[PDB]
Amino acid sequence: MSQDFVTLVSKDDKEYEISRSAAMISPTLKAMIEGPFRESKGRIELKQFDSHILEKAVEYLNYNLKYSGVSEDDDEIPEFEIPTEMSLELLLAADYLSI
Amino acid sequence: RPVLRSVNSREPSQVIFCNRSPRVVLPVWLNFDGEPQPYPTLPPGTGRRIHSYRGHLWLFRDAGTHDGLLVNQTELFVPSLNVDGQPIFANITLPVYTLKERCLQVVRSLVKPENYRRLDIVRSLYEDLEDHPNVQKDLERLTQERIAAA
Amino acid sequence: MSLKPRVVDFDETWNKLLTTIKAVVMLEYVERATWNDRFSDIYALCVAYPEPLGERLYTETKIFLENHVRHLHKRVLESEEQVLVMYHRYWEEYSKGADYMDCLYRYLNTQFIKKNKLTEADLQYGYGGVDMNEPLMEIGELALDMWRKLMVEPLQAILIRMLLREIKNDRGGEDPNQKVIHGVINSFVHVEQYKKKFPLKFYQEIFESPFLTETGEYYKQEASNLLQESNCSQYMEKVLGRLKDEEIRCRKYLHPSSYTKVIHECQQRMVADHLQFLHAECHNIIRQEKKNDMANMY
Amino acid sequence: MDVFLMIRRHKTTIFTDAKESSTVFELKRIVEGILKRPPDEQRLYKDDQLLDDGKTLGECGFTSQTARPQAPATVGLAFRADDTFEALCIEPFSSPPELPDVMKA
Repeated sequence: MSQDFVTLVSKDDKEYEISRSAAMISPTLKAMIEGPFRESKGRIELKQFDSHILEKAVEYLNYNLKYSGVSEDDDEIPEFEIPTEMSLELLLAADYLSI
Repeated sequence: RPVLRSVNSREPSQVIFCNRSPRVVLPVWLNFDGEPQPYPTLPPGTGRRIHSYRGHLWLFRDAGTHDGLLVNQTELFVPSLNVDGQPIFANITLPVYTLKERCLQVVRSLVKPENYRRLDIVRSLYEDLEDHPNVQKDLERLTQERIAAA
Repeated sequence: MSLKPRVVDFDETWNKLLTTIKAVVMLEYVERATWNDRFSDIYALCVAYPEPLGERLYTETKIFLENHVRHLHKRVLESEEQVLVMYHRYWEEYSKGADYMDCLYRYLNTQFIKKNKLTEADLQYGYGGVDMNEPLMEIGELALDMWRKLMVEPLQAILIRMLLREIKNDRGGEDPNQKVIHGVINSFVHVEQYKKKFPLKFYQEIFESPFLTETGEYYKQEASNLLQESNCSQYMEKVLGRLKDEEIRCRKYLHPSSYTKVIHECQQRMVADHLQFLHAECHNIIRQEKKNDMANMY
Repeated sequence: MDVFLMIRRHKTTIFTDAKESSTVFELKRIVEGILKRPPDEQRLYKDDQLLDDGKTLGECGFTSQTARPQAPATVGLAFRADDTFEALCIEPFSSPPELPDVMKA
């Protein structure tokens, strides 16, 4: 029963809790929980990246899970809009997330 | 076709491309010349009957993201339509445009190529967001699928 | 860059990296403190924005791993099989060291290798061993590519002979712990290049030649001995039990294709060289039934 | 239905895949999947929506698209002894930064 959740954390400890089912879509989470496991035990503290950015980055992972569950491409899956303002920092969050 | 060959089993078949995404179906086949053969574009929601040609590399290039595209859950399309012409439906996956893919798409739409170098991202994030899909991309993918190999 | 320095964020990253990895080169218990050390290490490696910072990151990683493995090659200069299984343990904990490096390097795997570099293009930063000290690939891979013939060349010159002798000592004497032979030559052959292109390349190179050699050697030698002085009816049974026990040891250490092939091969070597005996005592037991030669013959 | 949430226990963002048809239990596991504090003994509500154990994440007001993928929603934090309401934390992500130079222009 491996937690069922991992914690991607933003700025001053704003913790987004991501279901294992989504988490595993990031090989990076899967590595981190196993490598420096004394530390990153389903915890990724990007304690500098902002919650509204991290939210979109992890929402992509959830969206990916939904898309996968859907399987047949689109069953009311919306357009994954990313405002320009997001992209700037979201790039780094996305890189760390590294699907 | 050169010593490198292309689709031998070629014939008009009862087909109806069912463009079922918000983007255009540019039907294309990597021809005998290793070259793209475009076909009539299906706008978003365009079910158009085709004399589709079996074995062909029927890549359906979208006018929205133009990515590596999965008609009927796969990059390759083939008829080919029979005496009547069911799917074949060229049912168009608008893919579930993921985080990095959707970032690529928005960076396509918004920032300029002159501003790709000026992009509000890292020098490496440039390539992380400056990618552009092509018709020859699906052409080569479907050419590999034609034989493909291990 | 915009968020922070994008080439010298490598500085703190290599600081954390060297700290932890030296804590986890073949040693030892990987303390948490260094766990969060590498959490923040790949923190700064992800936000480090690496054009060279990743190639130079795993550059310095390869450099320190080469240094530590040369330091360990400094430790292979020791006694007989004492340090042979010492070096068994050396890679036992050093593969673990590179492994938890890779656990420190797992999120770092996702970060700085897997996108556009040596990992995708081996003809750019150097070929697939690790690199020319601008490498971009995984880290246990580094340990293996820097450890292979530290195992192979200096150690196996005598270790393979010790292996052959004590395997032969199945008849009397003994190998190490009957998997420690298996574990040692697995450590050796594990740098069947980490993709594992072959299972025999280093298997052959390391042990399989003396393996096959002394297989045939001891087999047909004892075949001769038991033909001589065993009442060949009992030559049969003695060779059979002996071959079975030695093939058991070939299940102690084991390459599941090698020892099968060669063991049964040189058993046939033993048993295929006693000819007129066959029909002579054949028709004997046909007449004078003896289910040594009956059973052993059949 | 696979609700998409963050169960913020003191900012504890938990980007999860919970179950709408599942009861308030999943609201967590899982926190109660790990810690086993019952749903009625936690005010992990949908903006103070009293979540009886007979309620589901559907009856939690969440759906897979209410607690939605493209932005997983927030789950307030008030862990109670039995039902003694704790200070429930409804915490948004933040106000994101501004346009790159383009944005469009």
